[PDB]
Amino acid sequence: EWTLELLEELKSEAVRHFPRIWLHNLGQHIYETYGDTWAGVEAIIRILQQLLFIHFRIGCSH
Amino acid sequence: EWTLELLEELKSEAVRHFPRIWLHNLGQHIYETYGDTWAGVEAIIRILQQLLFIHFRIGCSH
Amino acid sequence: QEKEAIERLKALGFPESLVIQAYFACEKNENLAANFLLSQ
Amino acid sequence: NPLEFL
Ligand SMILES: [Zn+2]
Ligand SMILES: [Zn+2]
Repeated sequence: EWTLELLEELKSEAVRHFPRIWLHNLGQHIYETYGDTWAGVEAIIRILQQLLFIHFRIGCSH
Repeated sequence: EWTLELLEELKSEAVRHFPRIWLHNLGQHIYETYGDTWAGVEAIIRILQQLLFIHFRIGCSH
Repeated sequence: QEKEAIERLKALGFPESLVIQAYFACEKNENLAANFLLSQ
Repeated sequence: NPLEFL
């Protein structure tokens, strides 16, 4: 449950920085690796977090 | 488990942008409000994320 | 075996340190890391 | 020690 509010907070930030084409490819990775199981939601959270930090050190042009 | 890995990533990033004693004092305040329960970990994760996001939106000079 | 993936990723024209970070943040996924790097 | 930063 708490995982869902966290996931919603990551996504709001993520869509400001990542193109829709990349988020679609992320969803495709999560589906093939995890299906629609809850482990997939936790992976998405972890991936978006690390990628956002990697994105900011590179330089956010937004 | 996964929650602790998530928090360790946040703590590593956060310490690059905010003074360590001040983050540490935030942690003591959360400890006073939640004890050793997982709700304390879950609150600080949300707080550290939101602090990082507003920091990057303001402008990270680091 | 996975050093091959990061070398292909570097051959896209990207610094090694960034490539390693993205490749592991994208779990095992070379193509997802590539699409991430090319989106920057 | 998860809430500590030292
Ligand atoms: Zn950005
Ligand atoms: Zn900063």
